[PDB]
Amino acid sequence: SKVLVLKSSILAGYSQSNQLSDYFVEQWREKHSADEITVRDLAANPIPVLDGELVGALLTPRQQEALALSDELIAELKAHDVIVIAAPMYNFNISTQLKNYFDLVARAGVTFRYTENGPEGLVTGKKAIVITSRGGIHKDGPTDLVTPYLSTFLGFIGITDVKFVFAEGIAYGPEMAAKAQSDAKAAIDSIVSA
Amino acid sequence: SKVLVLKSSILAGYSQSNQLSDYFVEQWREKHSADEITVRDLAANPIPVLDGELVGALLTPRQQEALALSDELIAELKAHDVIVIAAPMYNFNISTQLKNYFDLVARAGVTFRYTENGPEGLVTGKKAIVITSRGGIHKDGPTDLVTPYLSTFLGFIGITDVKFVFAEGIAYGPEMAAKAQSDAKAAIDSIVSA
Ligand SMILES: Cc1cc2nc3c(=O)[nH]c(=O)nc-3n(C[C@H](O)[C@H](O)[C@H](O)COP(=O)(O)O)c2cc1C
Ligand SMILES: Cc1cc2nc3c(=O)[nH]c(=O)nc-3n(C[C@H](O)[C@H](O)[C@H](O)COP(=O)(O)O)c2cc1C
Repeated sequence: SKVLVLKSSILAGYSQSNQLSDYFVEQWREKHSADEITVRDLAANPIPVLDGELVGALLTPRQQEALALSDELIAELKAHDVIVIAAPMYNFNISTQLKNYFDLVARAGVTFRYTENGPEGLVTGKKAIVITSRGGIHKDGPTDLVTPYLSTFLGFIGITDVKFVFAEGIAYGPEMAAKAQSDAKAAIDSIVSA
Repeated sequence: SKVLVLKSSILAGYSQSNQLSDYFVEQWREKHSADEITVRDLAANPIPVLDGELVGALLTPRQQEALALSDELIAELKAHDVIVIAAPMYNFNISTQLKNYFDLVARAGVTFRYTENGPEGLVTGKKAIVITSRGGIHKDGPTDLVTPYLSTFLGFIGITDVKFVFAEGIAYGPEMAAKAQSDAKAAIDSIVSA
């Protein structure tokens, strides 16, 4: 199998979601050694913002480049089986770095199509894992719109099989930060050894 | 009073939410002529993406400029009474243009502060109006995370008094597009003449 890892934190090597993504990779390589793993860091190698000129490209030099970057990202997504998405929460949303990727991957006739019975995703047979870190504690509450957003967006393009790994309470001190890292690594181990 | 209008569509003068924002302005000037109205188009005059270097600024030349742009935006927000936010839905989220504004307005000790009983907003006494356009029909359903996100983010910074104006079904043909424009202008008239 082929595993794609999407990093989106703006905190570099201090990132909680990056360090848990690197723990998922290390665990997958030890348990599955032949599988090919691709890491794409959307903070270190940023995707442009979807503006008026790019939504026309989906042509000028810059439209052409966005179209080809789009096509690249989509072929990469479709090439992989297991899609690991690091989704830190900033200001109640996902990171802009992740959002810009989504905005180039969502393409009519490519990653979804219109049907009589509504849009249907075209990125099929994938298993996703969301690693989502938060300062506070939102899970199953009204302030977590990241979780259902992710479900909705991934579901739209075809990715219905999504498992969530939460690391909450990071801002609450060393016992709660360690709880969040221990409970997210335990969740990660259950997925890697299922 | 002072009314701030935030445009965030990437569709320019073809924008549904821009044309309803311009209808709100025209209606407010005719009904309230002395009130000062400020329009800020976040697509025509973009706000940078929050990255690692900017989240440090909140210093390098570019950190200094982001800090001053932040301070500007926040003083502008706090200067106005009535905050009109055009929030088109792209890929189940708000526009990146709007998100980048939020990411520079949300500042600890400035637009919210930490308390014993949780964060509290510091932008007080405001009345917000969200004009939110969608191709499809999401209202009160599980695919509308934009509405509760907006409530949550605005509530966080202090803006608890939010009225939503929906323009849905834009993609459904001329009768449904006209329904959406007629029902959003009627909603706008009820707010302007309350
Ligand atoms: C710009 C910014 C905004 C934040 N917003 C929120 C938030 O809305 N809710 C929350 O619970 N924590 C918030 N946090 C804290 C992050 O969610 C927490 O630090 C998380 O570990 C980030 O993952 P990361 O280290 O992989 O970037 C924010 C942090 C940053 C830097
Ligand atoms: C990049 C892009 C993505 C879109 N995503 C969605 C969507 O997730 N859900 C929806 O119902 N409509 C969607 N639409 C349609 C817009 O919501 C609809 O055109 C709306 O009128 C946009 O407001 P605006 O004209 O002010 O930009 C999208 C349109 C664009 C351009």
